[PDB]
Amino acid sequence: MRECISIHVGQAGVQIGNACWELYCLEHGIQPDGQMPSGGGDDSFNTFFSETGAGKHVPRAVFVDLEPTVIDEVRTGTYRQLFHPEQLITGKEDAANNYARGHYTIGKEIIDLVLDRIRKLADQCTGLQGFLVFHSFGGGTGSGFTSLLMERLSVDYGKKSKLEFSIYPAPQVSTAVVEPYNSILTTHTTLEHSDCAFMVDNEAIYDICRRNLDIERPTYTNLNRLISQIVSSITASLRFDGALNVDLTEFQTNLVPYPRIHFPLATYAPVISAEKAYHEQLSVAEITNACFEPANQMVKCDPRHGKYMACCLLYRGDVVPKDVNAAIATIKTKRSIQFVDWCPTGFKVGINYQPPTVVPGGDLAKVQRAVCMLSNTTAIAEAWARLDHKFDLMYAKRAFVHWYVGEGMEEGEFSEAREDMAALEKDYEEVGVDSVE
Amino acid sequence: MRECISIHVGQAGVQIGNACWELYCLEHGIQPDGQMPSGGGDDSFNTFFSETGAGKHVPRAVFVDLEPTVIDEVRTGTYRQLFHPEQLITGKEDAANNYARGHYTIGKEIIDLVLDRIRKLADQCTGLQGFLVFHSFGGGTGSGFTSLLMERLSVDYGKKSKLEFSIYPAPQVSTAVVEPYNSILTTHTTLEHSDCAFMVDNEAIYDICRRNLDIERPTYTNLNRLISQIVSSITASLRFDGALNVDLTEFQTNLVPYPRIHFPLATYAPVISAEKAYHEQLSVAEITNACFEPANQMVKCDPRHGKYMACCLLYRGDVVPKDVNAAIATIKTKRSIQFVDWCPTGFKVGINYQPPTVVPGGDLAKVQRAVCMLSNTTAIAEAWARLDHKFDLMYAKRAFVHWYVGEGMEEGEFSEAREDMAALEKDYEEVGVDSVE
Amino acid sequence: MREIVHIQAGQCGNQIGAKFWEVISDEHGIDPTGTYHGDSDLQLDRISVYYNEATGGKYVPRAILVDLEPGTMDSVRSGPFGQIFRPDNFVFGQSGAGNNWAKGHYTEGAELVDSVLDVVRKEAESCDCLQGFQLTHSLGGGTGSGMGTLLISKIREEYPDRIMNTFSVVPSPKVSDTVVEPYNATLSVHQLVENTDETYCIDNEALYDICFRTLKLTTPTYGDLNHLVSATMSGVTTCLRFPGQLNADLRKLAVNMVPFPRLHFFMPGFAPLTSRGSQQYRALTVPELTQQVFDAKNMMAACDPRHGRYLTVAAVFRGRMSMKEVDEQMLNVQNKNSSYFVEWIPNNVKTAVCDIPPRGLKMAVTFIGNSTAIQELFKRISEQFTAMFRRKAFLHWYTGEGMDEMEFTEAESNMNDLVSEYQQYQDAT
Amino acid sequence: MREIVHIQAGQCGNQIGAKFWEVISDEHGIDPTGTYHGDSDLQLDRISVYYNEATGGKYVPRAILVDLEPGTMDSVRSGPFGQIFRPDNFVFGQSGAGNNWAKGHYTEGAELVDSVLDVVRKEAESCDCLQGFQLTHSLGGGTGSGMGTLLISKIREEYPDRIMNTFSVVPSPKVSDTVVEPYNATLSVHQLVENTDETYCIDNEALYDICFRTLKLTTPTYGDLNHLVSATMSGVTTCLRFPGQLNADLRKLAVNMVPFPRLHFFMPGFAPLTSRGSQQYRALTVPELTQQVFDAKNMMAACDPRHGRYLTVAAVFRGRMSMKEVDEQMLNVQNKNSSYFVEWIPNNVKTAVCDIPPRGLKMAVTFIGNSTAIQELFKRISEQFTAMFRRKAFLHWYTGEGMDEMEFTEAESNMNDLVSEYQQYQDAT
Ligand SMILES: Nc1nc2c(ncn2[C@@H]2O[C@H](COP(=O)(O)CP(=O)(O)OP(=O)(O)O)[C@@H](O)[C@H]2O)c(=O)[nH]1
Ligand SMILES: Nc1nc2c(ncn2[C@@H]2O[C@H](COP(=O)(O)CP(=O)(O)OP(=O)(O)O)[C@@H](O)[C@H]2O)c(=O)[nH]1
Ligand SMILES: Nc1nc2c(ncn2[C@@H]2O[C@H](COP(=O)(O)OP(=O)(O)OP(=O)(O)O)[C@@H](O)[C@H]2O)c(=O)[nH]1
Ligand SMILES: Nc1nc2c(ncn2[C@@H]2O[C@H](COP(=O)(O)OP(=O)(O)OP(=O)(O)O)[C@@H](O)[C@H]2O)c(=O)[nH]1
Ligand SMILES: [Mg+2]
Ligand SMILES: [Mg+2]
Ligand SMILES: [Mg+2]
Ligand SMILES: [Mg+2]
Repeated sequence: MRECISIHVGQAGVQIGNACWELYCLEHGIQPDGQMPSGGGDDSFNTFFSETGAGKHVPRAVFVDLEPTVIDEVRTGTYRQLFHPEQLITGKEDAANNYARGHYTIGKEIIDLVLDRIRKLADQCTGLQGFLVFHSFGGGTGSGFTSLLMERLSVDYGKKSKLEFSIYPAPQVSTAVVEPYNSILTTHTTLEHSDCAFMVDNEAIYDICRRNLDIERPTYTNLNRLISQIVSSITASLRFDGALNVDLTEFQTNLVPYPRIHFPLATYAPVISAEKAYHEQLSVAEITNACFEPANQMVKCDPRHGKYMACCLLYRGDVVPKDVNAAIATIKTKRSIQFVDWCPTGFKVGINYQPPTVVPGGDLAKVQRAVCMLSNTTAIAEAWARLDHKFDLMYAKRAFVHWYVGEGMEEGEFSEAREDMAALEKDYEEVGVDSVE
Repeated sequence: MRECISIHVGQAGVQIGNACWELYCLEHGIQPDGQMPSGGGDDSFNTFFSETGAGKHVPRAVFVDLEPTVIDEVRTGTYRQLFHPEQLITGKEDAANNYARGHYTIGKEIIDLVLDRIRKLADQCTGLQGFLVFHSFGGGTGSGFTSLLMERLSVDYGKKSKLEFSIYPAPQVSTAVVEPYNSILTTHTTLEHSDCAFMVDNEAIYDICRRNLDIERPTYTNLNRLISQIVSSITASLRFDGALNVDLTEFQTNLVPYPRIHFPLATYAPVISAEKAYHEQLSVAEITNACFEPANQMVKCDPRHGKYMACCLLYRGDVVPKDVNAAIATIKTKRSIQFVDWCPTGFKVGINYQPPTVVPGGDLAKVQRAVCMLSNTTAIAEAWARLDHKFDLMYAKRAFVHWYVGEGMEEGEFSEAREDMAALEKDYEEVGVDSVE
Repeated sequence: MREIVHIQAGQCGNQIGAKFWEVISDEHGIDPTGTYHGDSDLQLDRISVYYNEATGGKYVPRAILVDLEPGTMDSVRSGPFGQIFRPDNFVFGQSGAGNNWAKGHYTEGAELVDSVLDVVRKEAESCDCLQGFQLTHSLGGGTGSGMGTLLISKIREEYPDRIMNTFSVVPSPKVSDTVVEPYNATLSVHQLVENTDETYCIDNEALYDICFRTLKLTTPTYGDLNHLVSATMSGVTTCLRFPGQLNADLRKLAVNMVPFPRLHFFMPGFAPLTSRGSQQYRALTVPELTQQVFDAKNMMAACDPRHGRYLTVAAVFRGRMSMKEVDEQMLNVQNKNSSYFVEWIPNNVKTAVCDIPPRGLKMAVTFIGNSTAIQELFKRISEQFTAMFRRKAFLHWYTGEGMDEMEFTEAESNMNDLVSEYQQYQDAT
Repeated sequence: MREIVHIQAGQCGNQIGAKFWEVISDEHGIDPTGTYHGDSDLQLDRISVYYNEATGGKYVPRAILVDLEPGTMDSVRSGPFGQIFRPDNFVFGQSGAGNNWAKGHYTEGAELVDSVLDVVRKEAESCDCLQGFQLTHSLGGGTGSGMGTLLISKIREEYPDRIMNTFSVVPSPKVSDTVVEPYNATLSVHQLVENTDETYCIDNEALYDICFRTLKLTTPTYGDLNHLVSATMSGVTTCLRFPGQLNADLRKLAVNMVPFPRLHFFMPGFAPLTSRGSQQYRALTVPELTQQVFDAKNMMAACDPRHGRYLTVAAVFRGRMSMKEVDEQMLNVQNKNSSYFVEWIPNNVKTAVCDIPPRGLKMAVTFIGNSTAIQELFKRISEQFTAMFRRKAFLHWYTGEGMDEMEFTEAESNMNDLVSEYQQYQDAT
């Protein structure tokens, strides 16, 4: 009862999944071999872990990659005994940062087996609540295979919600030449089939890690730990009791005002170093004030350019409803946060009793209070415009089109995807432009 | 494997062959008895020697002379045990400096026996790849009989290549009266049949021995020793390991631009006495510069008056590619040494690790580096013009024609030979003209 | 899994392949006997990429050695690792082919190509999941250029979908050791442009210049040059063998680097490179590595990148580093050297990171560059070819083997089209 | 191989042959008994050239002795090397023909020439590979001239393809001993020029002058003159008998010396010729020998070469001399004497070298000169012939024994033709 199925695709998705399942094992006290020696803990494991007669707890997770390297790393790693062997799926060769290769030619062999594994897990579940998908748009395997799997799962389980946590290409930083083609190709599929997708930018988390943790040169481990913290904060409402709980469906109903507009931005607070944590008291009001600043947003754009349409605050730790009511009143008073006129009440609050869990040897300081905000705004249209410019500038000369055409993709798909992204940007700018009574 | 058959005709040919086989025996450590008490020696003898069951090593050679005295000197000399009795072929009367006598009347008896012995040697050979022929143009035997043998071998073994090392009449020094007639009659077959002919002059080697080695009166033994060193330098690439190996076909492909232009000059360095060797450095750049001096050309022609068309540098001993590349760059930027415009790269480099061997009782100093430089150039047209002038002066009066027509030829042969040499010198001066566009 | 079949042609290719297998055996911890004596399980985890396993733990390379003259085969068999190779994979003739492209391609090579393809087919059907081929050859020679082009064409016929990579030593106007190099290179380029996915041009001049100015070697020999080329060859194939934070498959590299199908002629490079004295004083970090690779004088071909523009760049880093440093440094390089990158690609740079550095070094990097400056080598080669071919300098040797002048003109036209396309995309805006 | 048959005619020819065989027998280390007692194998290697091998090591000269009277042959039998000859080869008449050419040729000659040809044939079939013949005779006498000419004609009929060498003692106007010397020489010259391949003219005046001025002999007898001739006889045939660095047999010499077939009359010479007293005060070297041979006072034919020109020259050196020295001296001589050497032959000199010096002579050289100055002797003989033939009173002796005056006129015309040819080639330009 009250469980969700998690899917990890590509290298980014798999590594983030290792970070997330390490965090969940730490939160529920499950030692990595699966045993559980140790009253929310007596039921919270049922959300993410399934139990067997021997007392072992197995993740409800599936790991897929068309190349074997990362899956072999986790097979040899610390958590090798945690995951059931059938969950870990391997292809034979990566998509080579090619959407067509990931989707059409190579993904067809593995998609049937992946769907069979998901079907087995869903049959095991009763009272299933959702679908968490972790991938990256820039990759070939991530983009193509996630597009294929989301369309298949939308056909199979269309009456159930699906959540996405995707890594977005930065405006300047990049690690692949053909990122725009893969990203614009997969925006249509995620827009059509995803119920709520959360956007991530590596450069934003680099800046956040610099500013708030003093790390001069962080790595993917820290960013994946932060992603794990955000998703754990989202799922804590189901996993644990609270004074004001929010379910995934009611959360989506609050946050999503229109069908296509389902791309909120995520932020977390208080992110602080262990050196600076002692100095500041970290009250609810200052946590709420810090959570709204531009510099803490994890997609590199200023919300001051855009307009906020709906906000969802998820507090965990010692919190009282007065404090958050006063904090939201104070935030509504400030004019830098411009909410849309047509939405009178733009905030939904949830409170949870359990404090955030701190990983051993992590950079983030222990704190008795924490908040995670999911906010729908028009600022992401700027990042979409930047990516569209980066796409069309090279598409005008047909920069790398023959590689995609060789794998069965048609040239018209690029134009159709560009038209779809143009329509989405026009919708996003249209809804927030103005209103008259 | 990779064998070569040596042929020695006439007094000059056999007397050079004595020094050549002495040098080969010393280099491979084979006694004149034929035993080898002494891993490059395990197969390097296979090029020139054939191993019998009892460990004796037999030369792959054929010695021919219509006059029996020099062959009897070989039979009575030190190397009587080394050579096979049948390969030492002998007639009864000398050719008497008569081309017609050597070619038509006396040669017909013994040419069949010579061809049978060469057939037997070729049958014993498994990877044979060339013929080595040593003779003198001035002599009646060395002209007529070698013309007959050259055309017969061209008929029999037309695919296989042929290399001649010929002694040419000097501009002024001469030991017989009918040298122009014999040489002019030889050149037609030399041009048509042989694949590469190496011209040598007695007067040039005398001047070289006077200047470099400081021997006041040079004798045939030192001339033959120098020619032996030349051929050993040519064959060392086949016989020994090296960083850059050049076989006979590779050499001909590099050095022969056109089919009728196959008359290189040959030089050796460091040709130096034992007294001067202690003072001089004799490094790579020094020997490379010494190779291009007009003094060391071995044929009395000025390289300045001609133009170089293709050069082959066969280094032996302790040499590195860097040094020879720098030396070639220096020689190319020098302007006294002028190359044709249509040959942007006129240098073919070969290196091997076997330093030169010094014969006992010799004159050449022991040196750890040596270079053999062969070069196709247009300077030999001057020597051909000198010999044609001598031929015209003698033939205008029909000086000695009665002896030649007595032995079965016509004046049409003389006229045709003169016309052929006229055409050859016309072609040699033709290729030296700069391109029109 | 994801195997590579390695092929060697000619003296230069055989020597570079010997140095390559020496380096790979040192990396994986394999003796010349072939027994494994490493120190980590990662070496055995993907030893199958380059080696096949025998009964008693002996690992045999998946190498094919070809040369028409058996002296090079004797040298390799007598070498330090000569015992490691399979005796059946030594295919050779009886005559060194001269320096004649016609003789290497048509007459002599036709006999040996059947046996070579038989051994290649045996090795390839022995593979669990073949990824591609590798071939070492020198373009100036006859055997190397001609028979390598023939073998590449026939392998492309047999296995059209697989990757085929080449590492080609191009002729140079200052280390020319053979008269007829322009004919062989011109005839080889027409086959190379069509029948290969990736080709890596190498210059002996650039290698000697690196050895002199950077390493300060007094008397460099071919061993050091082959060691540098082997370092690059080991660097490009790290992601298949060892784990990393970002993995670059050969297909991934090809997709990133090749915008248009005929522009696959790359310029390699490697860093760090230093003298023994300078190694002490040197600071060894990602900014130093990035600056060293993007320096022109570290490039493996005698060309200035300053003349042309970089279409694409790839950097395969090895060792442990924070890839934020990689990203910010490489962005800084792109910004401060913008004029040398084409406008019609926003980010010209691909990055990969492998955890294991090479042989005691703290870190390393292999640089691949697809640039418009590569046309200069073909320009000078075409100039030499035209100067020789105006007078029909050495054509009788080739026509004796069976070639025709029509093929020479076609090869010249094809190289002209190649440099025309490169100049077109240089001038594009 | 390459054997020579030696024939002697007349008193002068018999004495010269006796000294010739004495010199050669001493050279090959053969006693008068014929037993070999040499010291080197080179003497015995080609002893077959002149000597036949009998049983028990006895060596018989291959010599024919002819004379129309027996006294000279009895003297030769009683000589120091008289026993060595074969008794069967002594063919004699009964009257010495006076000095009559007709008596020597027709009447007395016809009887004895058959037996002479029989013994010559007997030796000739015994020879394995016959090279040629040698003849010693005096043109001034009747017996020598008639028998030599008849025998030469018949041997040329028998063996047309074999070389014939004659060593003819020509008359001179100063040492004339008989009155009919012009008639005998005039009758002999026609057969000599027609039926011989080499003819070496000797003159008694020249040998007497050499003996007086050069050797300082107070009372030179015929033995010294014959020894001087025998020195050249041994010199010309040295290359056949002994090894050397440049071999020149009789056919090689003939091909080098005869441009046109009738110009085979040569001038011999020899060096070093010095007196026993002066020989201490002179260095024996190749320049000294080369200057001495070309000295006109060293010529053995009583001609002045400055009055004519050299067509060709031959030098047969003996000893261990180096040959660029020979070439330098020969080229220097040709440069200085370029007025004397004909312009239409570029190189007039034929060099030969042998390794074995003659008896007691560290070095030796034999000079052979074809020069236009030889016509002076024929001019003198023709002048004396015309002076005596203008009166028919002396011709009755020759008219007896069957001759006629048409023979005399024809012989005079032939000598005129010979000197005309020599003068024509002197005047050629
Ligand atoms: N970097 C290296 N270049 C080399 C080496 N050996 C030769 N070469 C160069 O290769 C070029 C000639 O190529 P090869 O000699 O291998 C010719 P190949 O054997 O392929 O054909 P044939 O001439 O028909 O034997 C020339 O520029 C040489 O300097 C080496 O070990 N390293
Ligand atoms: N150089 C020499 N000349 C000689 C010798 N004996 C004679 N002569 C000269 O040779 C010339 C010919 O004299 P011969 O008696 O030999 C004439 P031959 O016997 O051939 O004819 P007949 O007079 O009919 O007997 C004459 O001038 C002699 O003086 C000699 O031993 N040596
Ligand atoms: N935040 C984060 N991003 C990652 C991580 N690993 C890879 N990425 C991102 O993934 C992008 C490259 O696409 P990938 O997802 O690695 O490609 P893939 O899914 O393996 O598919 P292929 O291209 O076929 O290999 C890079 O631009 C990175 O930003 C990670 O561990 N953490
Ligand atoms: N360099 C050198 N030249 C020699 C040697 N022997 C003879 N010659 C030259 O050979 C030329 C004459 O040709 P030969 O070879 O002697 O004549 P042949 O081949 O024996 O034939 P014939 O003329 O019948 O004797 C002379 O001009 C010499 O210069 C020698 O040992 N060394
Ligand atoms: Mg991947
Ligand atoms: Mg000879
Ligand atoms: Mg080779
Ligand atoms: Mg008498």
